[PDB]
Amino acid sequence: NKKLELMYGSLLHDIGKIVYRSSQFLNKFKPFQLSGIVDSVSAYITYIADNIASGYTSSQYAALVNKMTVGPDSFSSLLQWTESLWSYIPSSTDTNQVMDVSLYDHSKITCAIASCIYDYLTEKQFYQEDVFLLVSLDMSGIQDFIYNISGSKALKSLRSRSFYLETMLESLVDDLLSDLELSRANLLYTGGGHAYLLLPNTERARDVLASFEGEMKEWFIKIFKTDLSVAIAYKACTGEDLMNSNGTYSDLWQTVSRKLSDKKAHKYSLNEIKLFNSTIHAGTQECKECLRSDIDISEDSLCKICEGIIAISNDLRDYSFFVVSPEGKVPLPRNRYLSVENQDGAERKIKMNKETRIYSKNQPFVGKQLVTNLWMCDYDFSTLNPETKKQGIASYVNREVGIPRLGVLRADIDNLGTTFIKGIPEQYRSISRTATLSRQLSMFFKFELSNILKGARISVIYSGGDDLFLIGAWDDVISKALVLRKAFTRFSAGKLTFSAGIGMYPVKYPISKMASETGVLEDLAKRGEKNQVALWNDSKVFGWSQLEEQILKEKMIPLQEALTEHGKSFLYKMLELLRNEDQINIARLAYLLARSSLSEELTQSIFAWSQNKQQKVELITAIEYLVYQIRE
Amino acid sequence: VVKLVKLTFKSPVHFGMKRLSDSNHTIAADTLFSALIIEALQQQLELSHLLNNLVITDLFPYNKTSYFLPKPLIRIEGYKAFKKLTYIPVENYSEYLRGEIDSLEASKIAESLNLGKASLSTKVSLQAVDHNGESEPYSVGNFTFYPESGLYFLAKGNADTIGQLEILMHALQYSGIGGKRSAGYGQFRCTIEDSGKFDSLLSQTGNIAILLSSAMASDEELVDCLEDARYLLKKRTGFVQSKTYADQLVKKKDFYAFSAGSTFYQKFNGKIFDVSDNGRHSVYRYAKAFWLEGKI
Amino acid sequence: YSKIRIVGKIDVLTGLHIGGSMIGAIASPVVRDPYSRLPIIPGSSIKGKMRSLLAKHIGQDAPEILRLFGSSQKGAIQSSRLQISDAFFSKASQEEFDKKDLAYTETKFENTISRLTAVANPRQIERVTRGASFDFHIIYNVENINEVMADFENIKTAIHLLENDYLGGGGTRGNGRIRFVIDSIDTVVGDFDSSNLSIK
Ligand SMILES: Nc1ncnc2c1ncn2[C@@H]1O[C@H](COP(=O)(O)NP(=O)(O)OP(=O)(O)O)[C@@H](O)[C@H]1O
Ligand SMILES: Nc1ncnc2c1ncn2[C@@H]1O[C@H](COP(=O)(O)NP(=O)(O)OP(=O)(O)O)[C@@H](O)[C@H]1O
Ligand SMILES: [Mg+2]
Ligand SMILES: [Mg+2]
Repeated sequence: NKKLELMYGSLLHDIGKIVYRSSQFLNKFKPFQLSGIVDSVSAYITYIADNIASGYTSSQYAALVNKMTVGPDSFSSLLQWTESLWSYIPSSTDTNQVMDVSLYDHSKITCAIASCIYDYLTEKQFYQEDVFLLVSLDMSGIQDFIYNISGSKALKSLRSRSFYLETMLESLVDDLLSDLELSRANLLYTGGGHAYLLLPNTERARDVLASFEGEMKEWFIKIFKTDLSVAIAYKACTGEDLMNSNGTYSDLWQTVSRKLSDKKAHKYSLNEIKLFNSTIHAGTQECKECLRSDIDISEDSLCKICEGIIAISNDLRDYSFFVVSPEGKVPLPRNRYLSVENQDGAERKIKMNKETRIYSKNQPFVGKQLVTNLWMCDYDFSTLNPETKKQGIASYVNREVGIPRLGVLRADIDNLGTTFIKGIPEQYRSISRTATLSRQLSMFFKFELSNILKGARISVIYSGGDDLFLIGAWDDVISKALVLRKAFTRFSAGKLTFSAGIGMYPVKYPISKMASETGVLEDLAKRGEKNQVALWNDSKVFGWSQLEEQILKEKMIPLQEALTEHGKSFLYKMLELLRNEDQINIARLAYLLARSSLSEELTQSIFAWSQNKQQKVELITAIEYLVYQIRE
Repeated sequence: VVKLVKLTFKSPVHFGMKRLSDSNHTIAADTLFSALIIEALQQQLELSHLLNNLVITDLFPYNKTSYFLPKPLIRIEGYKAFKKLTYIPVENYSEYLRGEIDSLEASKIAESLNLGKASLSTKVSLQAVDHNGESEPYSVGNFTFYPESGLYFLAKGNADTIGQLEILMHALQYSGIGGKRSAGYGQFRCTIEDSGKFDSLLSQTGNIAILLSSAMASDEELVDCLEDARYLLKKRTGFVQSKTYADQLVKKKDFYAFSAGSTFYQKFNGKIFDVSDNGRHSVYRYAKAFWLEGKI
Repeated sequence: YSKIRIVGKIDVLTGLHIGGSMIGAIASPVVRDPYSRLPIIPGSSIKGKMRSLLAKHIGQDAPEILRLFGSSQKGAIQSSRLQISDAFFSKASQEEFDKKDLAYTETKFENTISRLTAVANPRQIERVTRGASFDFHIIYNVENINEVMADFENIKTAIHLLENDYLGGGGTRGNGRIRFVIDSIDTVVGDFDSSNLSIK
C-alpha cells in the first residue's frame, strides 16, 4: 500500500515546521514511524509535489504541539484533524512573499498532487507533461428543483431539497473519489451546487470519469428525469499550468468552465432521447410537489422522493449524522439512501453493513471513526423551544409588540466569479489561493451564519455557496441582514459585496408567493451598480450605507425616541404629507411641525429631510418602519 | 407559402407551462396546433391539411420597432448576460450568428425587447361556501402585452392550407388561445400578412440550422441528427382537453422535444407524435420542424 | 358552429371594488391592467356572479348552468358556452375623468365598530368612481342550435338578477351596483341569426 504511506507523508511532510517554530516528532510515534511517511517528511514524489504546489506566539505553538502529541480508511480522520488544526498556521513561516497559503491548504494540495503524480507514474521536464486533470461537476436546474414545491408542505421541502441537493453532490464526489482510489483532499473545493476536482491524467482515471458520467446520467434520468442533470467536464493539465507558469492557470479554469457549458448544451445521448419518447402508459394520478405521474404515487398525492424529502426535512434539524446506506429515506446514487439519525443510529448503520458513509454536520471532533464533516447552516429559532418547534414559522409571526408579519431574505454575492477569475492578480494566482478563498467562503456562509443569526428569529431555508434564503420576523430579518452585511464586509476586508432583498408578508401568505416576490425584489436590488438592498416595495431600492445609518440610525431612532402628546396619528399625518410630495405639502408639513409641539432640532431635521428628494424617501421608509414596529 | 400571422392580445393571456400560477409570454407550436385542431373540430372542418402539410413555428415576440426570433444556441467567445438573453431582433440575427454581439450589446438587446408586463391574479372559488365550506383561493399568471407589442408566428403550407388556417384563426380570435379561456383570458385579434423580410431570411443557405419550433424526429432521423448539436429538451406534457376522450380528465403520455433555437447541423423532419393513452380518439402533439439556415 | 358576440358597456352605479403591504395606503386595491394601470373587471367576476345568480334562480348541478358556464364532472364534460372577457375602462370614460381632473378610482374610507370594545378598525378600499364605464365583451358558443333561445332566456334572467344585485366587493354594504347597456348582440362566427336575441 505505497499510496497510503505516500498520502500520509505528503500530508505530514511539513509537520516539523510547527515544532521548529514552536521527522523526529513523527518518529516519536510508532504508528507514524513507517518508512514511507518519515521518508516523505525528510520519497521523491513528495518532493516533486511540494515543488509543484509551491510554484504568532511561541507558547501557543507549544500548546498546539502538545495537542498534536495510520490504518486504512483512517486518512479522513487525519485530514479532518489537519483541517481543524493547521488552518491559522501559515505554510511559509517567514518570507518576503505574502503568506496567503495556510499550512492546511499547502498540506492538502501537496497530498492531492502527490496522489495524482503517483497514479500517473504507476500507469522540470516532468512539469511540462500533461499529468493532471481539472474536472468540474455541475448539477443543472437546481433552484428549479428546490422551488418546485407543493404548497401544503412547501416549507418543509424548501428546507430539505436544498440540503438534500447539497448532500447528493457530496455523495457524487465521494463515489468518484471511491472509484479513483483518492482521498477527500484530491478535490479542490465544492461551491454551492458545483464541485471542482484535481485528478491524475491516467487512462484509468479517464475511463472512470466516463463511466461515472454515464452512470450518473442514467441515475438522474431514472429518478429526477430532466429536473436534475449533473455534468462532468475534465481538461488535461500540465505541471507548469498548475504553478501559474506562463499565466495559464486562469486559462485552465476558463477552458474547463466553457467545456462544461458546451457539455451542458448537448446533454442527453441518442438512446436517452429514445427512452424519453417511449412512455407506454401516461398515468392518471400525479404528485403534488414534482407533478410527475410515471412514478407511483401514494394516496396523499406525494411522490416517494417527495415523502422521503419531507421525512429528511423533519429529521435534519433533530440529528447531526447523515448516513448514506442501503437503509434510508431519500434516494442517492448507486442504489443508496440518505438518513438523518443520532450517534447510536449512526454506529448501528456502520456496524450492520459495510460501505456505509457517515457525514457529521458541523462537528469539529476527529476522534470519531469514519466521519467526514459537512458544513451546513440549519439555524432555526423555532427548534430552540419545543412549543415553537411544534408551531413553526407561525411562532416567528407571533409577537407581543410589532405588526405580526413574516420577512423573507434572498441575499447573494455580487460578481463572485469575477473575483475568482479576475479579482486575484496574475502574480498571486494559484490553486492554493483559489482553494483557500472557496473554503473561506463556505466556512462563512455555512458556519459563520449560525453565529451571526444567533439570538434571532430567523430560519435558514438554505445557505449555499453564494445564495442565501432566510425567513423569520421582519424586524429580525432586517436587523440580521444589516449585521450580516457588516460582518461580511469585515470578513472579506472589502473587495466583496452582496445584494439582498427583504420582503414583508402576512403569516398565511403562500410560501411560493413569498419566495417569488422576494426573488424579484432582490433581482431589482442587483440592478447594475450592485451592492443594494430592495426593502419592502420593489419601487424602493436602497444601499447598505443608507439602510443601516441614513434610514434607521439617522432618522428612525430619533423618531422612536420622540414618540416614546405625540402619537401614531401625528406620524400618519406626517406620512400623508410626505407621500403626497408637493411643494405646498412641504409647506403644510412645516406648518404641522411648527404646531406639533416637537423639539426644534428634530423639527428642523424633519423639514430638511423633506426638502431633499432622497432624504424624502429615506424619511418615508424610517417612519414606515417605526409605525410597523410600534403596532399593538 | 410562408404567411406571417400577428396576434394582438386585447386581454391578458395565461400561456401556462407547468402550473396555473406561472405565465409564459409565449407558447410552443404544439399548443397552437392543438388549438387549431380543436377549432377545426368545433367548426367541423377537415383535418387532412393540418395533419399533413402545415409547418408552423412557435409564437415569437414582436415589438413596434422590429420582430424577434429565438436566440440560437451556439458557443460564445459576461457570459451571464448572454445566458439571460433569450430573443434576438431579426436585423441583429445575422450579427449574433457571426458573434459580433458583445455582452454589453447582448444586455442592451435583452432590455430592448418590450413584450409586456407579467403579473398574478388572485381569484377564488366560492362553490363550497353555501355547502357548509369555505372559499378556495388560487392564482392565475397573466402576461399583459404592451400596446405596441404582440405575438407573431410563421406558417408554411399550400394555398388550401393557408385558407383553412385563415378561417381557423378567424374563429380563434373569439375562441381564444392559451389557458384559462372563458374566464377573461386569451382573447386576441389576428392579422395574416405577407412578410418580405421573413421570406428573405428563411430563404438562405447557411452552414448550421436553427429550430424555430418545438420539434422531434423519428428514430432514424434522430439517429442521424444529434451529432455535435447543441439543444435543450422541453418536457411537453399536460392533460387532455376534449369532451369525447374519457368520462374524466386524464393526462397524456409525456413528450420531450427540442426547444426552438436549438442548432442542429443535420436538418431533420418532424412528425405529429400521438400522445393518446388508450382513448376514444388520438390526442395529437405537434413536433414538425421549421428550419432557419445560419452562418457561424 | 357559431359564436355570438355581445358587446356592451357596464355603467358603474356605486363604487365598484373587484379587489385583487405598505402602511397608511390602500389596503384593498382594485385589479388594474399592468401597463395601462386602468382598473378592470375580470371576466371571472362576471361569469361566477352570473352562475351564482342562475343557481339562486333555477335552483351548480343544474344542467342549464352546467351547460352554460361549463363543467368537467365525471362523464359530463361540457364546454363553457359563455366566455366573458375582462371589462376595460372605456375610452369615453377615460376622457370624462381626464376632464374635471378626476381620478379614475376613489379611496373610500370605512371602518368596523366591534360588538365588544366598540373600537373602529379603519380600512381604505379602492373603488372605481361612479359614472365610470367598462367595455364588456361576452362570447356565446352555439353548441346546440335548438337550445340557443333557452340559453339566451337564462342569460337575460341572469342579467336581470345582476342589475338588481352587485358585481364585486361587498355589495350588501352598497358597493358594486352596475347596469348593463347592450350595444350589440351580433354574431361573429357562423351563420346563426342573432337579430331576434335580446339581453335586457
Ligand atoms: N442545494 C442548493 N440549494 C440552494 N441553492 C443552491 C443549491 N445548490 C446550488 N445552489 C445555487 O443555487 C443556484 C441554482 O441555479 P440552477 O438551477 O440554474 N443550477 P446551476 O448549478 O447554476 O447550473 P445552470 O442551470 O445555471 O447551468 C445556483 O446559481 C447556485 O448559485
Ligand atoms: N462557496 C463558493 N466557493 C467558491 N465558488 C463559489 C462558491 N459559491 C459560488 N461559487 C461560484 O461563484 C459563482 C456565484 O454565482 P452567482 O449566482 O452569485 N452570480 P455571479 O457570478 O456572482 O455574478 P452576479 O450575477 O451576482 O453579478 C458560481 O457561479 C460559482 O461559479
Ligand atoms: Mg450572486
Ligand atoms: Mg447566486
